[PDB]
Amino acid sequence: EWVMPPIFVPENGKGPFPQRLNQLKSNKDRGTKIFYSITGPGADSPPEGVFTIEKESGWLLLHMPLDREKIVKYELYGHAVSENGASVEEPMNISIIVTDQNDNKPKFTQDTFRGSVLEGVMPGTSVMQVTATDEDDAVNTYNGVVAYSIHSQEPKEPHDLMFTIHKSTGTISVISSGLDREKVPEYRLTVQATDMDGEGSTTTAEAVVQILD
Amino acid sequence: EWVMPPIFVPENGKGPFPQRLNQLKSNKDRGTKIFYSITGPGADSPPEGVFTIEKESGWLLLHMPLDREKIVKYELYGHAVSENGASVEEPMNISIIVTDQNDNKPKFTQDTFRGSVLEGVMPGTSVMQVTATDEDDAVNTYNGVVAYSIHSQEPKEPHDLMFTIHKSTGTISVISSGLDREKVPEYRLTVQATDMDGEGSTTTAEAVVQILD
Ligand SMILES: [Ca+2]
Ligand SMILES: [Ca+2]
Ligand SMILES: [Ca+2]
Ligand SMILES: [Ca+2]
Ligand SMILES: [Ca+2]
Ligand SMILES: [Ca+2]
Ligand SMILES: [Ca+2]
Ligand SMILES: [Cu+2]
Ligand SMILES: [Cu+2]
Ligand SMILES: [Cu+2]
Ligand SMILES: [Cu+2]
Repeated sequence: EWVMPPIFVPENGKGPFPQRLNQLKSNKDRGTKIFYSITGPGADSPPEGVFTIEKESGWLLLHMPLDREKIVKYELYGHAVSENGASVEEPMNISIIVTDQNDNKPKFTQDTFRGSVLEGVMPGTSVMQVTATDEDDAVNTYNGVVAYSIHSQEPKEPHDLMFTIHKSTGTISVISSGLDREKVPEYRLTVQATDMDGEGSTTTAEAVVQILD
Repeated sequence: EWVMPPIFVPENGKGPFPQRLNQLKSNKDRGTKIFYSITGPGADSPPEGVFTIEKESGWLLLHMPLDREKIVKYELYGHAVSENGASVEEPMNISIIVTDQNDNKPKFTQDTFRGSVLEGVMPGTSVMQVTATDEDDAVNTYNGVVAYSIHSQEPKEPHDLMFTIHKSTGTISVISSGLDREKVPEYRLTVQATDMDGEGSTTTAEAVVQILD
């Protein structure tokens, strides 16, 4: 059986609407006047109205720019029915997949994270864990893949490189010895999350580490 | 059977190329890797290469801007063959119709027409017939429908309106009496053929009428 191929539609389309995606046809046009229709989430089910089909021509229509972050793929079904009201074709699967654009910056779950670590802890230890999320595609592209780093550390005593972060998980570790509560009680780190695995747009949040002698 | 609908492609399309018209798919993709091809005048037959198809994806491609005046309609067939070398679908007819643009001016059969009429002829008689052709569509549009007229007459003696031309057939007639061989031997008319039934682009040729005793 010949089947309609899935339809790839890049999100945030600028062209005019409605947009013609594809066109259905039943070879039983020769014998009788045929009428086309579509059903499924996106047509007659919520979100209703996004996809429609011209009853007599069979043109699949898109009325709104799509947002991949909202719905990545729609699973609709096209129908063909003679004047009799009875279907003359088995429903056809119309898969409409939305391609991703990097239109979302990373966002930290919280503006500020609080953690704590002890005095004589050996380098390579865990302190706390911060997390940021990017709603873009993180499977086929890097538009959604988040990378972690540290922008600055205050104060810069005894050293400027007192902590570190795993680029993928975002858990902060003690990199250098010399932690002392009597000297410095709190460490204000400004952590950074950037998409494109470090090559794209960036956002920042605060991570407070109190020391425990 | 769900079949691919005809494909309308306006002639003289700008880029980019190749252009994706439609895409084929056999649901036997589920079982085996399928390979696609197309045959017929326009693909493998003259004019060869105009339409081709990506073997693994099944994208129908157009490689050159089309000219309707050359070929109005292509009748191709798409094939699906499994990796094993066996056809998995009955060939499907991919009909590609080219819609017309008004890109052809009328052309007179001759750069100059020679005709003759007698001196004492009564108004309303026929003299000669000029003809121009438009290679554009004259059935669905008026891009090819030609209308005739007279731009000038030299000399303009005894009168400026000595002749006339039927707007449809293009046969020149004497509208006014007063033809004299002793006074004026030749009449250099510059006749005009314009498409759009008189409202479009125009071209002109000359029609020389010698008068006879
Ligand atoms: Ca989006
Ligand atoms: Ca996106
Ligand atoms: Ca992103
Ligand atoms: Ca042409
Ligand atoms: Ca034309
Ligand atoms: Ca024309
Ligand atoms: Ca005489
Ligand atoms: Cu609309
Ligand atoms: Cu700064
Ligand atoms: Cu090409
Ligand atoms: Cu002139």
